[PDB]
Amino acid sequence: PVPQVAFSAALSLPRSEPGTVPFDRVLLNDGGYYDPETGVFTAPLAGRYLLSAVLTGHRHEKVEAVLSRSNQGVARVDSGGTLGVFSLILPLQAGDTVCVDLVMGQLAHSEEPLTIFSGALLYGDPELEHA
Amino acid sequence: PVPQVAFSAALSLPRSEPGTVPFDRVLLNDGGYYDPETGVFTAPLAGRYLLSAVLTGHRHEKVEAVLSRSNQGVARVDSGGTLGVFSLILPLQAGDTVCVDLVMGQLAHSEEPLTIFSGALLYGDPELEHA
Amino acid sequence: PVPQVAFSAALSLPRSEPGTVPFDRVLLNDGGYYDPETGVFTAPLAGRYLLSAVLTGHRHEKVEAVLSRSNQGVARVDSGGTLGVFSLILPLQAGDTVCVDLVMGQLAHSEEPLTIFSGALLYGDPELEHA
Repeated sequence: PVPQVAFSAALSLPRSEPGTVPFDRVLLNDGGYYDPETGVFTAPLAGRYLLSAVLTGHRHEKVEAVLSRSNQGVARVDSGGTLGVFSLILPLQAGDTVCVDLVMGQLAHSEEPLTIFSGALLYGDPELEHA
Repeated sequence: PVPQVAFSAALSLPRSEPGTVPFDRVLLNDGGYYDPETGVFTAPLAGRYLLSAVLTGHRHEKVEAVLSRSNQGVARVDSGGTLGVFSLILPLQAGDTVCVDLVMGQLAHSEEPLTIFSGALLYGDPELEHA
Repeated sequence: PVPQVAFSAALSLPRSEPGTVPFDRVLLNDGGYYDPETGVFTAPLAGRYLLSAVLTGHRHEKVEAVLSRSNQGVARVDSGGTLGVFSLILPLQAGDTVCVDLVMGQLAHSEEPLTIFSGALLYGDPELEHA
């Protein structure tokens, strides 16, 4: 079968938000899949996909680690402003769920950054079962 | 049909140029397609291609926006040293033409940077017509 | 035929190492292929692949240049902390070998960085012989 899925959201809101940031630029994103507000990504994709996150500079400090499914830790979108760090590929399980942790010190300053999350299907695995 | 096209030019000229910068490294680029001097890209590709631009840091200021076809604005190779910004995907029309605007303030300094422009065919769309 | 190869190693070693750095996170890498300790990449792949190296900032200086096969020089993983620089494509020969040169000054500082080396097979060439 061919699942033909792509997803890509962009953010360009005008000024100061009342809270957590949504997305208004559906650039291609037929099913929705990953809710980017809570970051709860259900991939049914089950092939090799091409992933690209946009990292906000924030030289002011604070450690950002996007938790990865099956192991915890495993910062794949890693920024230091059993466990491995990877950028290009994607050991993601079918139906499993990634979650962003943004809590690494409480003596911080208030700031709201802007984030772009693209992610397009490259290869859907075609059965690949032998006996 | 299979159009089997790739294009990728590179720049490694020795020193100070008399004007606008050409390309001597045809890395793979059978037809030529995009003239990178005037930046006039005719894509007959008409499927999904994988685009990667190389962004020169230039912290000194000046806003750089590569104009996109069909809408104007639409900075896809965006650097802030109807309208959306995208990096991974490519809504490009068949036969349409992209152009680089490099004019955002006239009280600037003279500098000549070096730029690498790759772009390879991933998927040619195979008819995809039903009735 | 279907060559079905992917390769990607990751590094998350705990602290201060006695020399050149190996890899403990085989994330997907069935044959192994490229030993990144000695940097001796044997591609039998013979196809167009998408390779991406992670560049350590190192603002302190020192010229980094990864030698490319068939020409010498030709820095493909280029960082300025007949010869061309390319990021996306790969004019690489079957069975030939790329090597990192890390020697551009002797009056420097001692440092150890951590490096992640991904590289995934996009297209295996399917004969493409006519007469």
